[PDB]
Amino acid sequence: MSREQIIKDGGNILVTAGAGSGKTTILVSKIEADLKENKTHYSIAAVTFTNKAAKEIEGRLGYSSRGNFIGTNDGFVESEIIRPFIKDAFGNDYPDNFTADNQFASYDKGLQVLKYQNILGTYSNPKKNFKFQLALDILKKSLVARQYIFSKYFKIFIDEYQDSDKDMHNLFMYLKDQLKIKLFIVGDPKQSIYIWRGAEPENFNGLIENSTDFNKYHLTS
Amino acid sequence: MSREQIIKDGGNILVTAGAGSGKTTILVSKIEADLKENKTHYSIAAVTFTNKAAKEIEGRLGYSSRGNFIGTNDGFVESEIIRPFIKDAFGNDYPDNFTADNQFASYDKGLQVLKYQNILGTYSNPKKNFKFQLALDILKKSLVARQYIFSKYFKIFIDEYQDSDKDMHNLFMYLKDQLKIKLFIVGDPKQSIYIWRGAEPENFNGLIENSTDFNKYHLTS
Amino acid sequence: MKFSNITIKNFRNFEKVNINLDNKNVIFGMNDIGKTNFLYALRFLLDKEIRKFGFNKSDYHKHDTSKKIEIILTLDLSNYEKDEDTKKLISVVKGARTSANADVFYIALESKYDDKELYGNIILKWGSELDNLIDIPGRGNINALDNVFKVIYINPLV
Amino acid sequence: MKFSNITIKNFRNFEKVNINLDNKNVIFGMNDIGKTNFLYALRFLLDKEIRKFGFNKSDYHKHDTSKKIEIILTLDLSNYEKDEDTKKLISVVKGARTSANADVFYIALESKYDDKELYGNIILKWGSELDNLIDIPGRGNINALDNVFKVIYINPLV
Repeated sequence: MSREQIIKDGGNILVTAGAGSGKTTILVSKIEADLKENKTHYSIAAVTFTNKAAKEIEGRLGYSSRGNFIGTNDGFVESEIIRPFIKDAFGNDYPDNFTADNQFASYDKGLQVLKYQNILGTYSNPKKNFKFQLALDILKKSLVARQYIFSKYFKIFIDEYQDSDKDMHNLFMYLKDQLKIKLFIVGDPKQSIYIWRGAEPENFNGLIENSTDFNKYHLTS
Repeated sequence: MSREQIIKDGGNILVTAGAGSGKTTILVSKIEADLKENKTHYSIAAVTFTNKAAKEIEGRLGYSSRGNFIGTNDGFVESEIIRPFIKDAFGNDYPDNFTADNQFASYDKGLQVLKYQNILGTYSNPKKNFKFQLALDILKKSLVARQYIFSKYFKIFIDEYQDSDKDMHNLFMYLKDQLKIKLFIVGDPKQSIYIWRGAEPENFNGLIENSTDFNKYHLTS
Repeated sequence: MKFSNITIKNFRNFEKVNINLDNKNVIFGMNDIGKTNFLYALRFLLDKEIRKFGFNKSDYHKHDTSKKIEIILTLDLSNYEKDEDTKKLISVVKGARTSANADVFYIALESKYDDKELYGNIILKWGSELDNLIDIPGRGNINALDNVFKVIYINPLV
Repeated sequence: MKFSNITIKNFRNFEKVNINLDNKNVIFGMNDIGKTNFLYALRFLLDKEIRKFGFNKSDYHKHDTSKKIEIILTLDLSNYEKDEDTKKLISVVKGARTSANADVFYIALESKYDDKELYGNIILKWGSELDNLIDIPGRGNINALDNVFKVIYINPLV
């Protein structure tokens, strides 16, 4: 079946797989194949929505001294973009300390909380994201941030793309286009029950029905 | 003169010395004598009011692997009492992260800021201290905090005692009485020009005119 | 104040061994290989000149480098009031203790093999709770645990 | 991309020496003692099997252990676009760089002697600004700088 046409493909890929298809198995197989094939210094990043899937993938992959990021997409920005390069973009007064109750309805008040209060902000409206817009703002203001992101990873694995806001799409597409980093997207179109958290199913469907540089496969197993 | 009667005395001491007496010289001499005499694992703590004096004493003393604290009295609490033992006294929700604008006029709001905002609080009224009351509160609720403080230091050197609030006096006297730690106090009675910062000259004068377990000396050089 | 127990897993010919201790200990028997490996495990845990090197492939049980080496030592801090060694320990440890567990302390060693670099790195932790341990801090080649323990090794030969 | 300079202070027979470099370097002369100490300083800075030990009392200039040993190396990162070693360095360094200083990097070594313990501890720092350097992170016996550089030492004898 098509499960052998994926491991042999290197680049941008989609996998429109429904429930019970075995997304974890194919994701782990592709990750292991990519790591075994490549002999360079580059790494991979696997971004999920829950800590359970992150820990499952971490346990399945094993142990290595190569630095790969496995975790949630909220931890990705905090660990890679915001915490290291916040002061290089805005200034030395902006703090890199935070432990995240204090949600507001504006971006400027989010910056004010992060600075004066010294705690990561939030938004009251679930249709808009503070983390993934601040991350993209930092990426466009810091040259060393973009340099590190380009020098570090050669592929990023994304799963459950249907439950993604517009800011997540913006950041991922910025990475794909402006920084020339490959993407591996897996998602079920009919699993948008998380719409109560601001999920936008239109992004995955638009990618499926309009993308020209994406290779598309479907799994019925 | 009396400068030789101080180095030969071990215990609680006062030095009522005026301006131009040479407080730093005698303080450094006493510190060096105490360190040379003792062959145990214990250390000393030198608390000042400015970073300039702290750095001067640090430079004069030199380098050692023995852990001695030289710095400001505001850094003493943060480094030794609050940051390590805040969660052992109140709970695991209280954070040990902070980078100190957000001052208030209540004690409860200070804890609220430290917890939700994740930044150290302050007070609008300069006659009351938030740091040195929280420190004493923690010391009375954590057994491991008191154990560490007793096991760590055998003498604490305090200078410019005239510019001390009531909370500083309370904490230092708690250390002196309940924990049985020696004190070395140096201060000029007629240098309370810092009263605009809540200084209480009554404490030093009361210690001079009422203390029975304190040895008192005066320097006219 | 008092040594209590030690556990060793996947280290040389030890697979899972749990030994109760005291301050004075005598080991005897006919194996003569486990007897030396016992003292080597103690040196690795507490000696910086031995831990300064790593673990080889022969240091793993059955030479199976896919397993993790654990060495954990337990102490009793009940006589803080009457002992001065308890204070020597407590003055370097500050925060890793809790009040509910003010009488027990743990010092652990962990190693996982790196197949690409062919090296076994050793990382030390202490804590009062065995399910919550943290790295022992240090700068450069020195460790916070090196400030407490002095290990004197005596052997008539070498 | 390119080695630029190295400074050595209070190390063996070096008191204050500043040498410009390139990728390929040849050292010659009649001293024959400074020539070996130059390579030893390079090994101490970049070799983990030599830095694994400390500094003795004979490693300090004039055997005066009250002075500090400094060894600082400078690099040029101007060809990030055309070089893949610049990326190898930049992928381990993240935050220690600033955008105003995106073309220069520093790696430093510092040692101060401990008279009580008779040991010289070595602590490493990098940074883009020479007045603001921070410790290289690491766990156990391993360092973040060990992930980049591989030092191969060749000698016909030993």
